[PDB]
Amino acid sequence: WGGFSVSNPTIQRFFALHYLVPFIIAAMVIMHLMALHIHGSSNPLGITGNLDRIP
Amino acid sequence: MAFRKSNVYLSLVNSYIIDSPQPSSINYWWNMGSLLGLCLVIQIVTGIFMAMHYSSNIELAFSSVEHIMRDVHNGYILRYLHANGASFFFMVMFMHMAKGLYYGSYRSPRVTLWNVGVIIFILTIATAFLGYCCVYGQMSHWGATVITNLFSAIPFVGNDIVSWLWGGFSVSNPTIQRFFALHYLVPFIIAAMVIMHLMALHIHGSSNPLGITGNLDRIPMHSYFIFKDLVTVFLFMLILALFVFYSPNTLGHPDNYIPGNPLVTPASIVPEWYLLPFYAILRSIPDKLLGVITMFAAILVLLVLPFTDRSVVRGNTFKVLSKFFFFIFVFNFVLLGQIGACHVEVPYVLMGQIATFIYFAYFLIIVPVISTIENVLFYIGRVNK
Amino acid sequence: MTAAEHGLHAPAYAWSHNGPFETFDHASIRRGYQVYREVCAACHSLDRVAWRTLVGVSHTNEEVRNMAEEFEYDDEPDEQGNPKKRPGKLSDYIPGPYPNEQAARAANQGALPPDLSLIVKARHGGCDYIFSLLTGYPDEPPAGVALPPGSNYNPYFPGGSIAMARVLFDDMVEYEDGTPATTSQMAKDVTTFLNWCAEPEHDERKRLGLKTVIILSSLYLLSIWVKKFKWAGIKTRKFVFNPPKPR
Amino acid sequence: WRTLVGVSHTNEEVRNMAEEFEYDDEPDEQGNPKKRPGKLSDYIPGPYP
Amino acid sequence: MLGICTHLGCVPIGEAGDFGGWFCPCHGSHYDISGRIRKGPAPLNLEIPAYEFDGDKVIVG
Amino acid sequence: KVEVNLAAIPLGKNVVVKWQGKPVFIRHRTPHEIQEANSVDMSALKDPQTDADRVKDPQWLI
Amino acid sequence: PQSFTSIARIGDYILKSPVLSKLCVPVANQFINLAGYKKLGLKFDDLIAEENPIMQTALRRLPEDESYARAYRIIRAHQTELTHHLLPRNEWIKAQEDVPYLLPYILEAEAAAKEKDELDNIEVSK
Amino acid sequence: GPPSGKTYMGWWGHMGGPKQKGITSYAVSPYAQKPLQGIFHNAVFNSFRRFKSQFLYVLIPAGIYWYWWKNGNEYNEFLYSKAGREELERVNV
Amino acid sequence: GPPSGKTYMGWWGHMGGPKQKGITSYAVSPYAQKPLQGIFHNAVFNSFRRFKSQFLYVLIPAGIYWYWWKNGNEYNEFLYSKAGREELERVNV
Amino acid sequence: SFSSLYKTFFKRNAVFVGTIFAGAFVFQTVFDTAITSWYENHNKGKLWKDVKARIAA
Ligand code: HEC
Ligand code: HEM
Ligand code: HEM
Ligand SMILES: COc1c(O)c(C)c(C/C=C(/C)CC/C=C(\C)CC/C=C(\C)CC/C=C(\C)CC/C=C(\C)CCC=C(C)C)c(O)c1OC
Ligand code: FES
Repeated sequence: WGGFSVSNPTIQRFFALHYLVPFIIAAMVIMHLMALHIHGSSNPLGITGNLDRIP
Repeated sequence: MAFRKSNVYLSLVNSYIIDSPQPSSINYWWNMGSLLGLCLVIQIVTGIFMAMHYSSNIELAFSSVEHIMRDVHNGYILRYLHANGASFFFMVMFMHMAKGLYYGSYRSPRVTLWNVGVIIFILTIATAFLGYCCVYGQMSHWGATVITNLFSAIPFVGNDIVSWLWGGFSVSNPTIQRFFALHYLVPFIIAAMVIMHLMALHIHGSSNPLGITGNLDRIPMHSYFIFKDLVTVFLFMLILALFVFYSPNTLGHPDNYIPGNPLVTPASIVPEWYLLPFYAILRSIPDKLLGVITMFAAILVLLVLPFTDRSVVRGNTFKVLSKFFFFIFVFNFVLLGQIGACHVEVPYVLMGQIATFIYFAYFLIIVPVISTIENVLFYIGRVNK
Repeated sequence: MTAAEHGLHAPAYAWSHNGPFETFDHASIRRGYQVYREVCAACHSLDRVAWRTLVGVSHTNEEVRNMAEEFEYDDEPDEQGNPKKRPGKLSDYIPGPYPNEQAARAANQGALPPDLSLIVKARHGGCDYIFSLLTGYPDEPPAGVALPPGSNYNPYFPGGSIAMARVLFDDMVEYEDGTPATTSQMAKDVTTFLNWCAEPEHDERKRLGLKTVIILSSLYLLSIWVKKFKWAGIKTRKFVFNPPKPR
Repeated sequence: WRTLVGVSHTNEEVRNMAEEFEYDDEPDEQGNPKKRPGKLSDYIPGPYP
Repeated sequence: MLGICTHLGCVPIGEAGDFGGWFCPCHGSHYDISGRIRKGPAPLNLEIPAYEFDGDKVIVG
Repeated sequence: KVEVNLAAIPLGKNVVVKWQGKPVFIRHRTPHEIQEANSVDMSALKDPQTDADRVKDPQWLI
Repeated sequence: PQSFTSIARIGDYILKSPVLSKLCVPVANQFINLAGYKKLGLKFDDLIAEENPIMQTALRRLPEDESYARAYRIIRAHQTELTHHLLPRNEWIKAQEDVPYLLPYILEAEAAAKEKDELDNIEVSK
Repeated sequence: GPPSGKTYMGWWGHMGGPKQKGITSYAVSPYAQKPLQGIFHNAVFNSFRRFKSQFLYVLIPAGIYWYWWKNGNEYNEFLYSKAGREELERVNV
Repeated sequence: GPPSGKTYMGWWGHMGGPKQKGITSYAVSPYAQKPLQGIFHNAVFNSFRRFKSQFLYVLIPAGIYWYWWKNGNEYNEFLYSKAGREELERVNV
Repeated sequence: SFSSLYKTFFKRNAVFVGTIFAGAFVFQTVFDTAITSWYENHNKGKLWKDVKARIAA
């Protein structure tokens, strides 16, 4: 809280954090895409897709 | 294989700071890059914790900084760390760029790495300017007035760009809230362009003080340069702690403790010390349009270097004339800053015009002419013809 | 520019808080507040200093309670919405002599007396400039200068002419501790007090810098030994060349 | 007041409406409080202080 | 007219010195009612703002 | 902490003030209503709470 | 970036003029002595930047025994610089040993590259 | 992943230098050595050698730009003094 | 750079599937074809085929939870009216 | 013995790390107390506590 209840210290620090977390999200999306690029995506048939691929 | 090489995330750590093959001959001048990484982390963390107590309204900006010093616990430590840390940021960066100028690190195989560094230099200058304006003292308000008024010299569209930048008719409340939002964002662009800086270095690796190939003798990064970087890391915080706890206002200006007033000119107006050399170049041209263009040229001429060096040897280690004229440029840079903090007087006007000429003549005249002469001296000094 | 419009440079005095191991003289801080209240407070403000910050530095908790209760502060309106007033408390700020800036310029021949909460940090010279300005009024202006009416002469002020007149005269304040109050003694005490107003963290900052430098200097020495130990094999390494036979 | 012009009233009509109220002005040269009639840049005043 | 010295910016003191003009105490130059600087390194004359008339009155803008 | 005195409140009216971000009540007490609070139900309806700790100033209940 | 063909053209003209060979060479010998690469166990031909396609063919065509020796001198200099010392005075490269061993392999590779460029821009006199 | 272009550095085992033959190397464990060997000797004699070889390339440019600065400071001070009023009008005007 | 661990996808030319033999494929250029061909026929007959085979897996769960919601909503309206005030006492307390 | 010293504190990393943490806890409290004591003694007669008791005489 920064005090005894929800007050001026709380609102001012919540805006500083609302600015920061989106840039952390952008960093975890890259880690998300890096782990996908290992084996590639899946398909609705649930079987291997190595026999037919398109760019 | 080892888990540090097979994992998707650990393999990026292993390939960059653990198993990276480094030349065995690199000296302590190759330690400034790791220091710049610690400076960027220090500025981001102290800025975020200070931003929880800051207000960007033009009627509350100055008082919110005074609130941080007095009321916030350990708040003066954060503020003096952030203000002095930015001064040490430019100290290391100036030495980092002069190392590569001395050792020919801009040459052919690594032109892309050099070009990305110039972009980081431009962004860092903008970030420091925007944060200085957020204090809203007497030197930050009047410094912002002169800097943003130079865009009005652009033909046709010049006057409209200033109004769009100000958000009004002068430096007012819309400008100050504009600059704090940009001061939060630009450091994250720098962090993303630093990763592109390391990607372009990994293709060919680092250079060495001798200027020749380093593929014959390499040692891993971990436990050899991890502990050599730790030596300058501890020395870096020792000098910073001296300036933070025993002399926190030696690198500043006393006029920035007077709240911003648009009705009283603060006598001489100067920027921070690390922008002073470029401030003197702008004032040396008796023309607003031409003088403004020359100021960004001084950063863009660094891209001409890989093509005006006509030498077949990389670096200045074994070059007699190139070593002498290198320090002429270095001390010419220091004299330019002194003129930037001086008044417009009889001797100082011509001193800054000649020193401006030497700055540009070094890249375009001195380096091409000197490098061709030394090539012949190396040849005729050993061939029996 | 000329040295007249630059202003004479203040000399260097041996302040008791000068030095890496030195703190403020808290007896001069206590004496300096009395000079401010009886001489300075008629025309200057200290609006960045709260009453509570004086407790434990130069006054007791009960003393500051009686000091603040002599001023009237605005209160919340009553049940019918009419305005009210109340005596001060420890959480308030030291009030100024004027309601607005137009009132201040009207009482000072159109000149504005600046606030004195950061004046030590806002001038080139610090404590040496405030002391020299308060004790540097000559009885006569140098032969040749032409002062505008309503302005005084002081060599330490940039330009020469200053809108503030001499205000410190011998034996104008009666200190409680029996110290002879002279022009130099009062100018020295009020400057120490104003320095504490600008930097109230001075005492605790210097104590933290001693711990930081001692710890950081040990680490720098320890890391040199560790680096040389890990590099011992590479530093002492030998190479021999024996040319191979042609094949 | 300026937001009613061109929506429900004329410029010359809104000016008359605003001039029937009183707003705090800048203090005079002696520092006393002053009053002035309203302008288009003012906001619609309420009944209670 | 604008109350700024035409050289580097200053403040005009009200009706003091010269031909009943005003005073630029930044360096020691004065003014006149015509707004014509009589001494100093001023390159040009004082600038006037744009304005209109309420018949006989004066506005700023 | 708040510092409000009790020498400016009459007898027989509620006063509600805000402290620490939450409101509180205060009002002068009456002769027999507090004695009724002594005679009020002990523990047969909701809460086994005595009037010993609820009020420490028999003329103000906050 | 200045080609060795151009360097040799200027140098050979100087070395055949009796007046020009009298003042330039004495100051060129002092320039080489002050450069100080011989005190690390190096010849000048070991300092040429090798990350261009022209110098990659020259090092490929260098005879095998000369290539083994060059690798030792380069490794020796890196170890000497690592200690911030110099080589003992008896291990310094002498003037009669500082010969341009790689120069003929560079001038020949450069001549072949120049002829290729002139043949991609050929114009038959029709 | 696709292949990349041609660079001038490799990795361990395929670094990309010339073939090495005939060079032998010897080393001793750091646990069996004295890390601080010769620090006092190097701090004086090695330090003097390093300084004596480079101090002429730094001091001469520094002294040229310091003599220039001091000569320009004294001239400005003389110009704005009572004895320099005859020169200030003939230069700055 | 060093090589990484073994994965289950490769790249063009070494994708890592089984060896293929005896399969021929034919295709025609889109510039000589008719896009939108058969959309009207597919918009009614193909859509009915797809809807019929899946609508029972979606609608039966949807109808079960919707009946539960309406029944529990109607009971709440009964307890908070005059008709069901007696039951509200027992069920609540 | 030097063999027993290695076997107790330097053979297992868990004991080595735990010893560093327990030595940092003791150093933390002792270092602070010894610093204020020297700092206060170097400025005797200038502290509020000193002047408060003097005027209490
Ligand atoms: C009692 C001790 C006292 C101190 C200490 C003090 N004042 Fe001032 N003071 C002024 C005015 C007016 C100025 C502005 C001078 C100017 O701008 O030319 C000023 C300026 C100052 C300055 C700024 C100096 C500078 O360089 O700008 C300081 C510091 C200061 N006063 C401190 C009216 C007063 C008056 C009313 C007569 C009194 C009393 C007075 N001042 C008493 C004091
Ligand atoms: C935040 C800013 C920067 C960071 C974090 C950074 C980081 C690094 C690091 C870690 C290295 C390798 C280690 C080293 O050589 O010391 C490096 C090398 C290099 N940097 Fe930077 N750098 C920055 C800015 C710049 C700038 C402004 C320039 C030039 C204008 C630049 C040009 C170079 C060059 C040329 C190299 C290679 C030099 C060599 O290896 O010989 N960098 N950088
Ligand atoms: C490379 C990164 C940064 C640099 C170089 C930088 C630079 C500066 C500078 C020079 C100042 C002027 C301070 C003074 O003169 O006292 C300043 C102020 C400030 N900066 Fe930064 N900054 C950086 C990052 C950030 C970030 C990321 C934030 C917030 C998330 C931030 C928040 C602030 C704030 C709130 C101030 C207010 C003035 C003060 O506290 O001193 N900074 N900055
Ligand atoms: C020695 O080897 C190295 C090396 O190790 C490193 C790191 C670098 C540096 C390289 C980089 C790419 C720099 C890395 C850093 C960045 C790109 C930017 C750093 C980013 C940040 C510091 C952002 C982190 C911010 C936060 C965690 C916000 C803090 C706020 C908090 C925790 C709020 C409190 C929480 C709550 C819930 C109230 C080198 O250059 C290098 O030499 C090769
Ligand atoms: S600024 Fe007024 S005369 Fe120059």
